[PDB]
Amino acid sequence: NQGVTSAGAPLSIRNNRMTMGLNDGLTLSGNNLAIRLPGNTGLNIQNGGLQFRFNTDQFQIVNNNLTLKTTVFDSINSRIGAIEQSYVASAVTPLRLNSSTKVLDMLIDSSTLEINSSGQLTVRSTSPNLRYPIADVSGGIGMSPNYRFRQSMWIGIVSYSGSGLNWRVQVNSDIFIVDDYIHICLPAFDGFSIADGGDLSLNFVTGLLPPLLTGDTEPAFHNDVVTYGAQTVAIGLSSGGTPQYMSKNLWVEQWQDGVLRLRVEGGGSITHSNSKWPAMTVSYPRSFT
Amino acid sequence: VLNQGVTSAGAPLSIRNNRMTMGLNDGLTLSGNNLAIRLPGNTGLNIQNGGLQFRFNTDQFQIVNNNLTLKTTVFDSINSRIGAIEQSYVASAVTPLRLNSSTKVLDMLIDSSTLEINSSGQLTVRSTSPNLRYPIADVSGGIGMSPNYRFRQSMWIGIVSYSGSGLNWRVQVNSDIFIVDDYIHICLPAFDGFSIADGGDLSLNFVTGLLPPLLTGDTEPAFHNDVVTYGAQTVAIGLSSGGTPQYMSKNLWVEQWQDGVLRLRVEGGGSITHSNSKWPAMTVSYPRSFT
Amino acid sequence: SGRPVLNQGVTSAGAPLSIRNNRMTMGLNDGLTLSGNNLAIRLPGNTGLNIQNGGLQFRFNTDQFQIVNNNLTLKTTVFDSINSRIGAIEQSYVASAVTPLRLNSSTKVLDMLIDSSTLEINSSGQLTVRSTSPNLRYPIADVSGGIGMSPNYRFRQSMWIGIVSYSGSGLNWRVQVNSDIFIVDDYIHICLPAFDGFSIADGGDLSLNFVTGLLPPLLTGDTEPAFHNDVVTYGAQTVAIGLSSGGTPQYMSKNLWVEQWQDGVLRLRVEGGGSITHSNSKWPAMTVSYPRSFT
Ligand SMILES: CC(=O)N[C@H]1[C@H]([C@H](O)[C@H](O)CO)O[C@@](OC[C@H]2O[C@@H](O[C@H]3[C@H](O)[C@@H](O)[C@H](O)O[C@@H]3CO)[C@H](O)[C@@H](O)[C@H]2O)(C(=O)O)C[C@@H]1O
Ligand SMILES: CC(=O)N[C@H]1[C@H]([C@H](O)[C@H](O)CO)O[C@@](OC[C@H]2O[C@@H](O[C@H]3[C@H](O)[C@@H](O)[C@H](O)O[C@@H]3CO)[C@H](O)[C@@H](O)[C@H]2O)(C(=O)O)C[C@@H]1O
Ligand SMILES: CC(=O)N[C@H]1[C@H]([C@H](O)[C@H](O)CO)O[C@@](O)(C(=O)O)C[C@@H]1O
Repeated sequence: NQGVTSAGAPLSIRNNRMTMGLNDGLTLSGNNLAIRLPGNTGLNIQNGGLQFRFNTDQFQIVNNNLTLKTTVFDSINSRIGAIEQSYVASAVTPLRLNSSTKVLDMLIDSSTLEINSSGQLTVRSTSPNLRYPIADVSGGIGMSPNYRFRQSMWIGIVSYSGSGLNWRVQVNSDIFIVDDYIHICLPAFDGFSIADGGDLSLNFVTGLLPPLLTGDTEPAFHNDVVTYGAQTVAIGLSSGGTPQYMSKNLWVEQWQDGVLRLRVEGGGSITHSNSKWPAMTVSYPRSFT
Repeated sequence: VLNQGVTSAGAPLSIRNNRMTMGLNDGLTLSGNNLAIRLPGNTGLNIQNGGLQFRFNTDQFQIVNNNLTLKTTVFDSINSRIGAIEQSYVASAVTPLRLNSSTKVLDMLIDSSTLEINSSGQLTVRSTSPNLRYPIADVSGGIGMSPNYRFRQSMWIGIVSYSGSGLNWRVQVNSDIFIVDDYIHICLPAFDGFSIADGGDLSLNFVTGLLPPLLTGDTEPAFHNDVVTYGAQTVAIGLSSGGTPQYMSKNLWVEQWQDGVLRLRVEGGGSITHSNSKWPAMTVSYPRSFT
Repeated sequence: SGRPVLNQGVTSAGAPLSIRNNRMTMGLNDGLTLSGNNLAIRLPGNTGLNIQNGGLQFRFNTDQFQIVNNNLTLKTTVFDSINSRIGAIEQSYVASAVTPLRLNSSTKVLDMLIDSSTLEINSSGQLTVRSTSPNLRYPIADVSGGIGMSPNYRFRQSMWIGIVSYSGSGLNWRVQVNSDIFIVDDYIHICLPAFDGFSIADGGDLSLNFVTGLLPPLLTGDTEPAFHNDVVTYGAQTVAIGLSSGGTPQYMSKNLWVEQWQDGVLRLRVEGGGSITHSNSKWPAMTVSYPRSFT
């Protein structure tokens, strides 16, 4: 009576002695009841009770809720802003970016453009299209030396004919071709009687020195009839005595089938049986393709 | 003799009618006969390993000095994905390249006058034509020498006039004209004229009579209006009083061109009295003015 | 029971229970406390722990955290604003380039490699072809922007002032002449004026000494024929020469041609045409032409 004879859990009595039942998590510390916190799991008895512990840089409490400090992601939100601000996502032709290989390259026309051995871009050097007499003269565009000067020779027959007089003669003659003119340089020669008027004929069908050809003696006026290069020449006329020199008019009259005709006329005449012709050069513009 | 023992108690203990009971707030509860800590729900707390513990995802968190902390591996992915981009990526383009740091679009600046993007999208040079100057010209597809420069033919139908020591007279003639490279050639026919002086000038009047497309200017010499002694040659002219002509060797040359009139000098070589002259054919040549 | 004192009620307790002066009390460490008259858990401050929903619970931001198998775990929606921004760059981005394109992995700059002898960057920042002057060999040349024919090849005038010499069978003598020289295309023209000389023979040589007398920009070598020093019969023509001994001249026709050029002396042949005795010659003006050598 007035004593204590029974007790409600977690108190219990045995033989006048009271003890207390504890689950895990409650324990004895010195003489006192305490919360038991095995290990280090962020819980601790500190500042007068039970508290939770968290790295101060990574976490914080807001209205007593565990929260993440925003300064956690700063290094990430920066390293990505440092890109979104400027980077290449697409490329326009001639550029092409393979979104998968992360590889960019360029579309060049191989015909016009190429890459240096030094990895540079440069224009394909193309040989220019040239028509004779324009040609590659030692590296550059120039003038074919062959157009400017070509030397040959003619060994052939010169035929005179004028109102019923006829004779031939063999001559040896230099030929020069220079730009658009040809020059036949006839030596002096002897022949027979000439008429007041007549034709002198150079037969190029035979006798030109290779690689020259009969067609190479065709005038630019082809086979028209002309009075081209009209000049005055002097011819010794005689009957075996001292020749008398007669002035005569000579010109290029017409070219036909590789035979060039020169007219020889004017000056009045004289009975004679032999003629002493001088050297005469004959020039005319030459045919081309 | 007696001992009644415990007769009173302090909180959280109390005693009523011989029975002692213990008061509990929230968070403290009876498990069986044992006092226990109450953990409602699943908030991360738990009774384990002998007592109260906190439970955390062991890949995302760890305990350092008994403080909750993020594992660095939690970020490992992020740091390598970003690093794999950092080490090599395009941030800026320099001309002719251009980066639009907004639309993330890269292209290229070109000069369309010389360069173009072809049909298939490649980069071709603009196939053009070389700047040529007459007499150089496009000869059927290539850079060549213009045919009109190499040979052009025309005609002159007009008056040659003679003048010398009071003698004056005119003759109508027609002549082929050949222009070849930088020279002109006028091909005069033999003709009949009148008395001549020892010295005198024969004049060709190109002011009219040239046949299209030739014009008077086309007969100007490269030495223009200068006085010269060009192409000096020897010509034989027949002098007569109506009888058999005597042929005098005279000296002829191109003297001067003036306002579309070409003047030739005819001089030297002796003289007789006469009233009629017989001129041979003469071809007159000189270098041509060019623009 | 012969036990002096018979205990009734509770006469002893164990820790954390204690009796003092017949009262019983319970010792409490930090973390356990009284609220009203009840045993209670003390949670100083705000560390995320709280008594609520009937007992002890932990509190976390419901956006950033969640519980799984009763474990604190990171929500996914907290990393999603990052895995997207990144996934959005991983798709389309340049990691490397091929020439003429070149990327500096350090400066993160993309440039273009160009050969500057063929390509330029105009004043607009455009890639354009450098207008290159092509290889031209005289007489082909730059004629006001175009590929044309050099005016100096088409025509040049100058002058020779020097000595003409006659030689033939003991006969010999010289004269000073002033002559024009015209160079047209591949020909040279020497326009000799009329001069007076002395005794000529049936055949002989007229020599023009070009070693001096040429007016700049001309040089002795510019008078070398295309056929160099060959002996030729070039441009043979007929000239009339007045011969006399004081009184009335007789005009003799002779044959002249260019025969040979050698060491700056052009030699003309003069022969043919019959002969008379005489001490004076009147030469006409005579023009002389031949193809000119070239480089
Ligand atoms: C988070 C933490 O520190 N957890 C420890 C825990 C708690 O402090 C108590 O459980 C709360 O009542 O104690 C543990 O050790 C119990 C023994 O501690 C011994 O000394 C310890 C002391 O408890 C620690 O706080 C201190 O940091 O280190 C000391 C080392 O001497 C006492 O001497 C002994 O009587 C016991 O009470 C436990 O298991 O409960 C260990 C936890 O790490
Ligand atoms: C994290 C967790 O399990 N939380 C539960 C919670 C805790 O286990 C206790 O608070 C620890 O003391 O208990 C809850 O259930 C209350 C009843 O539990 C009964 O014992 C259970 C116990 O819940 C389990 O944890 C244990 O493993 O099994 C025991 C046997 O059933 C008690 O016997 C009863 O008196 C109550 O305490 C609670 O709501 O508090 C359930 C929580 O989810
Ligand atoms: C997280 C939280 O709410 N903690 C509070 C607790 C609880 O109210 C009781 O301890 C539960 O019984 O304790 C205080 O009274 C205290 O010691 O100052 C206030 C403190 O802020």
